[PDB]
Amino acid sequence: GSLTEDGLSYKEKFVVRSYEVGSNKTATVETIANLLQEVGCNHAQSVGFSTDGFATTTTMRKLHLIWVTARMHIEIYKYPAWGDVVEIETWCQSEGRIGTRRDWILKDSVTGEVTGRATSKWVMMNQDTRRLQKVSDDVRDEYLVFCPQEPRLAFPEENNRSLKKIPKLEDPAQYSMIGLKPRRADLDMNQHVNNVTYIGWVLESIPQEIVDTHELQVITLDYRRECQQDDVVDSLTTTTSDSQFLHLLRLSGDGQEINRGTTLWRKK
Amino acid sequence: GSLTEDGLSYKEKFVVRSYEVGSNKTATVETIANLLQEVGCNHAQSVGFSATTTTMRKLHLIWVTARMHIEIYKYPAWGDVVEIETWCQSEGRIGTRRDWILKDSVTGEVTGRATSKWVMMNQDTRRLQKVSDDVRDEYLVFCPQEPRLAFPENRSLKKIPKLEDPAQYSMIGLKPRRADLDMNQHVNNVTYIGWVLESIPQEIVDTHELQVITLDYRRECQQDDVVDSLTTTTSDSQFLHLLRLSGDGQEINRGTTLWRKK
Repeated sequence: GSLTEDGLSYKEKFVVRSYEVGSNKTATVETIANLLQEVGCNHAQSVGFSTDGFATTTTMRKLHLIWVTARMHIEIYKYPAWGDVVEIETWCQSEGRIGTRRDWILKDSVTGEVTGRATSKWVMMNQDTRRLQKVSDDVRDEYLVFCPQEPRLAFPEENNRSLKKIPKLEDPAQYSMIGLKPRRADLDMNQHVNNVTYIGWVLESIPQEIVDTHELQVITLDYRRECQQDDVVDSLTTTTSDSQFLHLLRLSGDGQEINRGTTLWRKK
Repeated sequence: GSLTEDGLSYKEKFVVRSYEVGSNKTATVETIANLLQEVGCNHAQSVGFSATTTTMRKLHLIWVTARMHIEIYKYPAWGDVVEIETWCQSEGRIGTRRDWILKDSVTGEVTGRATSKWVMMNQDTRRLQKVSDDVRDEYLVFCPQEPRLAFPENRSLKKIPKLEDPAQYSMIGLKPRRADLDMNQHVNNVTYIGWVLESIPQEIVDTHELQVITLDYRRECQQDDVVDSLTTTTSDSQFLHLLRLSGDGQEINRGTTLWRKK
């Protein structure tokens, strides 16, 4: 991968692997989200944040802070096939002093066709206390020069789906998958549950019939609180409709919300 | 990746990804196993497979893994390039074998090796059988016919005993999610590696590196099955492992691992 000509975004090509695809031999959305992470990380490295930390800045490393996803929104028009090459462009932008966004555009590497778009919002956590905080001025100042100054949005429209408020699912749920637990492969290098595991857990309570007949077009996921390695999660889904669903992940042990989201599916 | 000049082995380079590494920022053994299957798959495709010989398809036969054995000297770091060379060999009527050698791209030093044994299964009945002459003779043209052993000495062929109840350690009630399924909706062979390792104490994983894993595969975990992972220390630290389906206690894997203090 490499920085683009203006130095303010990063592009990388990925060849879709055999184990990264589902039953129609195209990348799963979990694969896509993992590639979003990888190209984001490689972006951070390209501008000088070394592999001694998980895309953290030098102030973060000093203060024992790590990055935490607050929201992920992914829209896929076409999933790349096994052995195909997808090119992903990514950039970071601050929303004043209030928000920190990373955006992505996915393209067919050969034809240049846009095949998907994504965006994300970020906060930080103290790695020791696990307490969340907003990105600080001292942190942002370490990468602001590497970011576009005029607005650059994967989803530019006012009131677009990416910014929509997600309601809380009300019991009873229509569908559930109970007792999901992380294994070691689900952990990132910081020993926190990786952000893509929550996407998988949300999708686990989608009925097989939908998965067999439909493709996921949109996922919007808020991240309220982390699942720790010894926690157990229930995934709850209700139809709100294309087919659309409302999602809630919560801890088995007390019912504490860890995520809420929505998904939009299109018949194959 | 590409075939080598003689057409009898295949090489591919991988850049180790952020989500592929553990707490020491080096590739996990499940990452290694994933890269092994990927380079395997690319090799098979490069020699014209889809993987079944025309004769296998006619007789509704598939290859299934009987054993995976992995030995790692050094796990590649985040962002490092690992080069993997793989080849296959016929083991006459018994089955076939796929071998791998892992190298540091930069130094050319061998950082690991692996070997897997494959047996023929009827896709309908799920019963194992021997390799027929026709299947053998079709396979051979893709393989070095002189033996080429990643493990020439060995631990890779050793018989593994069945763990006796009670187990020292356990992780109970493991279940696959969708990401664990392959394109045919069977559980991916690397998932079973993860499940074996889950019953190793966290204190061992935090302070030791896995040097060797040997894993026999007996029968599969289906999508709706539930697995218990059992471990007992047999010793460096060495462990004996058993995966069984908890609904009936049916064995699906047995294995051993060897760990060295960091």
